[PDB]
Amino acid sequence: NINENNPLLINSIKRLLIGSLFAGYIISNNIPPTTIPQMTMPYYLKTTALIVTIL
Amino acid sequence: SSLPTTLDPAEYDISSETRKAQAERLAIRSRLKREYQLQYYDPSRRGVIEDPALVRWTYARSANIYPNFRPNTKTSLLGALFGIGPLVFWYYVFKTDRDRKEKLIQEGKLDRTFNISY
Amino acid sequence: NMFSSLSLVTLLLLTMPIMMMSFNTYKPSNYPLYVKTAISYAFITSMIPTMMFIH
Amino acid sequence: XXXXXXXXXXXXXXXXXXXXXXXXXXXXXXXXXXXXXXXXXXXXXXXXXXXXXXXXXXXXXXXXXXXXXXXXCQEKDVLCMFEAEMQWRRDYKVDQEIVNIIQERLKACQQREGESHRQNCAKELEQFTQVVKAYQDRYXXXXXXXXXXXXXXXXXXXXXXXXXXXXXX
Amino acid sequence: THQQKVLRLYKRALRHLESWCIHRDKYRYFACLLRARFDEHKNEKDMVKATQLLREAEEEFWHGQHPQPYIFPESPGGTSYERYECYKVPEWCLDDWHPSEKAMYPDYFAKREQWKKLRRESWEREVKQLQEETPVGGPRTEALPPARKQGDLPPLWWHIVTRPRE
Amino acid sequence: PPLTLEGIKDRVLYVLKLYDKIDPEKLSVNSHFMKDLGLDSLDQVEIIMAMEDEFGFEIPDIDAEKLMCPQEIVDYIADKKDVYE
Amino acid sequence: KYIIPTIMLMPLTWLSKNNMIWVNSTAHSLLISFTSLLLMNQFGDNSLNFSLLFFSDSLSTPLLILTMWLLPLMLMASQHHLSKENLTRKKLFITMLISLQLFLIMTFTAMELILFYILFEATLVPTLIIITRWGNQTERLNAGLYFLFYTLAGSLPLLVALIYIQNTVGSLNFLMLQYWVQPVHNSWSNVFMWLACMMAFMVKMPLYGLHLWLPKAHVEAPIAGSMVLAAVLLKLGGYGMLRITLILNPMTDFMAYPFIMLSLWGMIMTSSICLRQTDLKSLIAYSSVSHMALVIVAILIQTPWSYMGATALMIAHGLTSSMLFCLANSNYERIHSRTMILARGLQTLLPLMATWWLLASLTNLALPPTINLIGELFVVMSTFSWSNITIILMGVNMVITALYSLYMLIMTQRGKYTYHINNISPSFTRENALMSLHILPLLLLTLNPKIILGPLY
Amino acid sequence: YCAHYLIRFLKCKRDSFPNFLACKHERHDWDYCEHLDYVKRMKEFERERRLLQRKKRR
Repeated sequence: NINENNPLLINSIKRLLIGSLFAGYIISNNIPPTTIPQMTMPYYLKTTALIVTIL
Repeated sequence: SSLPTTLDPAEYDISSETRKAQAERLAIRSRLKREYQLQYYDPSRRGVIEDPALVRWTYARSANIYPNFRPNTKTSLLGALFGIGPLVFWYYVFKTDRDRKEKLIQEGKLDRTFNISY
Repeated sequence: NMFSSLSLVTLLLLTMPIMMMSFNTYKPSNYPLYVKTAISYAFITSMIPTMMFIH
Repeated sequence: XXXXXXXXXXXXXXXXXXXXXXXXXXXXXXXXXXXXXXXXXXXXXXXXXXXXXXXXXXXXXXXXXXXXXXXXCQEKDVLCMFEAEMQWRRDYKVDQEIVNIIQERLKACQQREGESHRQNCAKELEQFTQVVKAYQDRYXXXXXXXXXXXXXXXXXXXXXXXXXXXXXX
Repeated sequence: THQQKVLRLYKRALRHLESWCIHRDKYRYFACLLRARFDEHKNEKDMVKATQLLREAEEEFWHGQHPQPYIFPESPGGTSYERYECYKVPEWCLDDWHPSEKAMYPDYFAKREQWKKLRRESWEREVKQLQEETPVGGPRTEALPPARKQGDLPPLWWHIVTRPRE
Repeated sequence: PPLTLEGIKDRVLYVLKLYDKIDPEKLSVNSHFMKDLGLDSLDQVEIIMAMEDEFGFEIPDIDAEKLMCPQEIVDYIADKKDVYE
Repeated sequence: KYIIPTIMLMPLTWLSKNNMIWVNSTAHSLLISFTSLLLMNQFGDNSLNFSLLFFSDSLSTPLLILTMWLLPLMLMASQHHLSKENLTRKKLFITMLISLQLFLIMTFTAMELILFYILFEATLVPTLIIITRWGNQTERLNAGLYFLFYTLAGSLPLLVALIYIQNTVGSLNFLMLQYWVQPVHNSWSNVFMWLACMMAFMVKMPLYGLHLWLPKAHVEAPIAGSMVLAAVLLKLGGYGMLRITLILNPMTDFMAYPFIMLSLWGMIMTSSICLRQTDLKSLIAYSSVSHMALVIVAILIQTPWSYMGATALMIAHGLTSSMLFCLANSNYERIHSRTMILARGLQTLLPLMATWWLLASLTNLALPPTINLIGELFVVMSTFSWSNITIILMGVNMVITALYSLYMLIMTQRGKYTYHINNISPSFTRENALMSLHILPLLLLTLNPKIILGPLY
Repeated sequence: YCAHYLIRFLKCKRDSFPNFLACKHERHDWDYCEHLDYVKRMKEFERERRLLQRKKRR
């Protein structure tokens, strides 16, 4: 069984890696928002979303 | 539709009289195969062969309309209930919708303000 | 004014291989590379009017 | 021009107060692409305008007015009704496109305000309700396919219903 | 064909075991457990009990029957490239090549003329050889191999001896 | 990847020798698994499953009865995969 | 200007030598089709008048152009067929197609109800001879007998209807004269007056009942898949429904209400049967019932939107279904049996034809706006103003229109063709020409079909 | 609802500044009044709960 590295595969995915790591830092930061509800319930709603993925 | 488990290793006779009948299946199969084999491997053929099994298959659906159905039984009347039935079904659907609409135009206006269409 | 002019270019660039598909110019093996090069410059001509929108 | 409503005045002026970086990249490209192919296309349009020189006049739309209405012409006659049927059909083709102009006025109302849209305007939505309601009750919209004789019956049906309501109240 | 019924059930049991297990070392452990089941009962001759065990073998096989079976490579039917990456141009299309275009690669055209000449000349001998081997009326299920193969050419080859590949 | 006639004789022999059911001196190339090598009825299906998984698993039950000799099994695997021109 | 060039096409075939024939019949019809597109497209405020009533004018007829477009297209398809037959019979046959097109020019141009009807029935006799002779299949006589049994029993009631109306109110003749129209008061004597005018165009415009007229004419085809385009012209030949409903009876349309309902099941149940059937021509024949049922639903509503959709659909079906019959012709000329299961496999033998299969099948569905979407979408939007529940019935039809096209594709996409030794040669120059001359006018009508869907548009 | 602090964030966005990320002071001021507005809605729910408790006792 052989799995070789291709010059076409590396240059395609590496440029997508910039797009996958730097998407929310550019797009959602520059786009105009309308009413943010992030204020109420830090231990019951805000932290629970990240903790569910950990659990 | 199959009712119990998927039928493949279930319900079979243990090498009884069915073995003589199963050997007869290959005898007729090869009889139709050998005449197919002789009319295939020649370079001077050029053309699609008949195969009478598929010719009679088309004849079973396209023809056999009036040679069949000469005893018009109660099952045909049950098929007629699925025939005329649905056509008379919508008569009490569209009219009830129309009499709902037409009465709303005359008394207690329900017409749209921006309706330039039709 | 340039926002309206450059917006249709993205629609035009993608249709150019379709318009030059039936014979047109003798290009074997280069045609799959022609699709890649057409979209690459279509990305640049789409990045500029989005910067106009954020502005 | 004239028939189109349009915006009153366009605002916007460059500020550039916060940060330096590389100024405005969009404005830098705006000056760059103005001479790149926007100036070349303007020069080509001027060259095509100069090459025109002599041009045909073309007397535009023909008039043809009145010629007696179908309501004035009493009793059925093929010689009299024919010109009346053409007059009603010409008006119906115009009245179709009158709605289309006010339809595009409402299209301009949506864009030229954007954020407000429903809260502002107030005139274009009111003008739309004044014309469409008049178009719905008088110019077919319920009388199926277009016919001049059917329109006179439709006008009489609306008049008889209005007279019965006015006399009672 | 009772011997075939045991083999087909055992072949299905091995290829269905890999779908349930995850690792290769666990696959070897359960296979030896299956070898402890079938080899112990096949040693003694049974007339009624052997068919009774085979009908009982339907159970356990049906209790664990569908976890989506691992038909990973190019297998007949099932899943994952059954009859795929196939242009498969037949020999019938290889005869209708247009002039001023068939001249390109002349070695393929010159060889195919010799193959067609070999088939046309041997067909009369193949019809006699194939027509000779007959039990009475119709064949008894099976192909006809060459008996008196002096020169060469079996009775019935072109599609069988001329596959497109893959 | 391309497959050769020498490759089919090398891959099948290495898979058969690694099975440990039969000795390397007992089975070479032409010694049949049915009588000469010394393999059971359950072993015939086990050797066929192991040889298929190593190269390209496309062995039907109908061809499993015909597959008894390793020289014939290497030829049947080459015929189905269309190997060696 | 359209009288005596088609009549001058008649001595052309007889006078020309045996080596030519086909070269003259096609070339001296393509330039005639050019003049139809040159002159007839002009319109004023309303309907014009080209001449005194021998052949009148156009009101909402770009459908005349379609017949002129099929004037050489039938001669294109019947090239492999009638190649081994007698040279005198070739001259006899082309004149019979010309005579069909001669009366078809007359029927669309003449704005009468009396002159129209007798030349509407003058298309029946040439088609009868074209079906009952050169028919490749047995029992073609049933396709001939029922052709005149279903049509004439419904159309002869027009003689007792049309003459009755002109005896009471002026004369039907000039049509633009006929605006002396009195509203029908809905009486029991007027019940059969409406029915007799409709039943004549309930046969050629196939409903659910009395629809067996169509598939028998297609299965027992006149010529392979070549003269079927004339039977497509007979489907759109029931355009008198556009004129009768508008002029003769506008008030009483309470009797139209059951006929829409009868054609509503002539949408679903006519598409259900067109799923299992073995004959490839019959899979076009039963699909042609449903697409022409759309018009019968539309016209009887009488809303201005339905007329826009109907007139588009008459032109849409005339170039899409006929194109599908040309694909059925190309398969039948090689295999010589129209079995769908037997003829299986494209791209392995026919690579270029497979793209033409797509541009003809997918047009049954609502593609990027060709004329079929423009035809269908206006009708569906017209049925909602009639009643809200219609789209539930119409939506099922939208699913089975995909079961028309893709099922025709999949049963030809399956690459096998093991038994087939024939179909060695891919396609002739005239064979691919039929695929182009049917689809490229549909592709040109994507841009601006203003001069297609035009009853006051 | 806030308007006064929210317009300042739009005023920061009114100026170009390529690759916009360094404007947090206007965003924090907009979030400060929004948290106060959320607290005012929470106090209104608390006052409604306090009024319901007094009504249940009497």
